[PDB]
Amino acid sequence: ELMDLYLKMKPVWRSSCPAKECPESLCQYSFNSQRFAELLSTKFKYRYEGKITNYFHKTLAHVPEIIERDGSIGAWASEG
Amino acid sequence: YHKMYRTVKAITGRQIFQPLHALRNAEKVLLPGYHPFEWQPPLKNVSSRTDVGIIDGLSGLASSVDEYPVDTIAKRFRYDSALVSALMDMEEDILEGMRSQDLDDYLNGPFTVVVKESCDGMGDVSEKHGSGPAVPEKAVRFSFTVMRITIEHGSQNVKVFEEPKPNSELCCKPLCLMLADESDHETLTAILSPLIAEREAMKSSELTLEMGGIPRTFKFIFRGTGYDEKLVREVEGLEASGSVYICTLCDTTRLEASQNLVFHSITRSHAENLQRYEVWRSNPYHESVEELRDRVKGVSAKPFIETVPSIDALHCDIGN
Amino acid sequence: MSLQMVTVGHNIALIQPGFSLMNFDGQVFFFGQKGWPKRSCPTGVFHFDIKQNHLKLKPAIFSKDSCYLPPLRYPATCSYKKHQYIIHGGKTPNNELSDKIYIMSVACKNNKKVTFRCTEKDLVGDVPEPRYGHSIDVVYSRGKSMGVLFGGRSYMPSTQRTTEKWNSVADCLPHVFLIDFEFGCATSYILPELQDGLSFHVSIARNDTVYILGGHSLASNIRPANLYRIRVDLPLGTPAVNCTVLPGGISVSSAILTQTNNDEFVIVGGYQLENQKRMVCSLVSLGDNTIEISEMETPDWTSDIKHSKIWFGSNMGNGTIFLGIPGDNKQSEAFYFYTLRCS
Amino acid sequence: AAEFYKIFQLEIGEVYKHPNASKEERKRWQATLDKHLRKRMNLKPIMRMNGNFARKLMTQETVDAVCELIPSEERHEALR
DNA sequence: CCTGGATCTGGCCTG
Ligand SMILES: [Ca+2]
Ligand SMILES: [Zn+2]
Repeated sequence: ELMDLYLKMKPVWRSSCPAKECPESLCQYSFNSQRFAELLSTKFKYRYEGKITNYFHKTLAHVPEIIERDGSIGAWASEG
Repeated sequence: YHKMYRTVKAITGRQIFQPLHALRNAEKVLLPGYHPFEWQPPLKNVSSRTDVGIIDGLSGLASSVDEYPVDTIAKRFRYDSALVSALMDMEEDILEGMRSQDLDDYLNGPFTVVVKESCDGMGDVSEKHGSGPAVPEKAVRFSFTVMRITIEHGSQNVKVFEEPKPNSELCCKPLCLMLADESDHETLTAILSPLIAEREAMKSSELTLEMGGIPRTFKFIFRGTGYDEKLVREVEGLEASGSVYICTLCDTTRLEASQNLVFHSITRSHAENLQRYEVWRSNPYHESVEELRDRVKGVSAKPFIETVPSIDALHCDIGN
Repeated sequence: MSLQMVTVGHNIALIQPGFSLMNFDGQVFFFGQKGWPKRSCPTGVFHFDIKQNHLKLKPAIFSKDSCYLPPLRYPATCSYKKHQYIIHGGKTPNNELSDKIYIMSVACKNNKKVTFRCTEKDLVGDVPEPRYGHSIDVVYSRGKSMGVLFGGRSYMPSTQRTTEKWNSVADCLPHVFLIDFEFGCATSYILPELQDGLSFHVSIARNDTVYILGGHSLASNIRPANLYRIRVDLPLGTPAVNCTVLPGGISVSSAILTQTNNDEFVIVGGYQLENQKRMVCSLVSLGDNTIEISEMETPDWTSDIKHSKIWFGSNMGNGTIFLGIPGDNKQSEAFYFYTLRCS
Repeated sequence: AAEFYKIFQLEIGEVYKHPNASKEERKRWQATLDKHLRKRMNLKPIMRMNGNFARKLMTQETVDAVCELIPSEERHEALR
């Protein structure tokens, strides 16, 4: 269920226009973020109790705000 | 190409390909420094010469024996000249885009471009033999793309051109190539500050460009999204990668982000980092160093590139 | 003229060209590190300690009411005398110049602890332009003190500067500035004996007279063998500045000053040309109203100094300088450092 | 070419008069030779010897640049 | 006979 949550959350920050490619996964990103957070806190207490990597914080915390602000994240990536 | 052209002309008798002096003469139409363009108002600290191409990215940095030893090679385009060239070769795309949206072709409305900027250094580019300075074996490239072009028709905003495959290698247009190290701060700031000066000037003016028989009017919006986390922390003036303050968009700390984990808001900016570095170096409250850093939230250096609060997605994938 | 190689620990990547050593009470302190100050030392100033030809850079905290100054890369230092230290001008890490004056003094000293205090002095009047490569000194005339500031190097002014020549520098105006530190006042003085700009010169202070010499003039690209003397008396009215050109000067630029004995100075380092290095040492024996610049014996340089093209250093204070050589291709540690005793 | 490179690095230290030497003295002889070869013969230094380095090294110009760093002259005529 | 700091010191985050 950890990997299921992460694959529910990946096409929101990877899609080049996520409001017109996956709105169903976008509209409930907050619930999947909180579910991922409590599954890190409870079932994986031995690693993420008192420390968490930066990209996990960026992924769980901010990206509904960024996708409201700009519109996409994978369009504004750096792979080019 | 010379081999292919020479033996095709030798076999068929005809001249199917052009000789490469004709390629060279037809090449200069698209290189920077060809077209007329007028800024309105004129740009501060920018000459109005319209024939400036590949220039030394040192911008006349003093290489004498008496002062700071520079050891980098750089070549760059002037920023406005490159934006004119990149707007002029995709003229046909802009015309077809406004044609497909039921607009005219003689329209000269104020276009709002949005230009996505990106910089990343590289490693293990080998230094050559021969004469020149003691160049490090790293390169740094600064480049931009043109994401969208939006013209205002009627009351609302319509878009004309959209980059269809935005992460291509066909649309990351190069702007400056230097043989520096992005770990080094002095040579990086020295090479890179002319482009930031040009960009800061161009943020507040208009460009007039003759596009298919009609003079039209452009204005730009620059977004620096294409930097990784290390370069954002090293340029925007925050602490390094292993600090107790983690997010480059908010003021949270590592333990209190391990506790809450969801509920934040984007807080950092560029002007806020300017006010914070002035708070750090002015020290208005006579506080000691630890409570100073706690007041200023880890800002302890002068930022020198405005980078927007966003997330690189490629390194986000690799980190997860 | 003993010349020794000096090793150094895990902070050799912190010493750049243009550093500055301040000597507080026989204790040497480093200032002007490379890059913005790390979290290992948030102030930027360090404890320059050598024994057994080994060097260690410990941090040094500030006072509570002090100001955290950027690492200036080519400032103008000065030794006031409640003993303090004057720095003004120079490059920040982001290659802009600073027009501030910072005053360095010890706030408290414990059992091998030091906490500096750094405050910022505001200049009104004829504010000099932000520059580097210049020099400042203080003089004592009629029981008063005044900071004399000669010109250096700076960028083009803010209307003549274009981005295609953005880092192009030009020599400053040859005026002389009188800075009153206890009031924050500066008055320019134009003198007909000084016609060219000058940078990276050495300047020797006295009661009321400063002897600037050497120095590379950018605009005509020469290192002229001159020697000026500026006599400043402090009456009730305006202070009368008088430069007289003297003969007997030498032709160097960015050489290093040191004070071995009282009324005794040694000139070591610097350049004669681009492709030439000042390999001799100039003994400057002062007087009350005389300057006798003579050549001493030369220190036996080693082959890794005689074939370098660059070097740089500063004055540790106790008759000993500290100069550094560019090692080789960075690829190991990029710098070889030396020390040099002077009687 | 690598054997002659070691001979050059061993002649600027006068090992025929200093038959014992530390590690760091040999390292400094190598760094001095590298800097002078870059200054004179425009050669960047490499750890794996190539063929173009071998052709550019086995000249008389390189033995002049190396003889600039020997104190003696019997070693000059021997290397010549 | 602590003991209160100086001082390492290995782990963690990003490339
Ligand atoms: Ca890279
Ligand atoms: Zn955050």
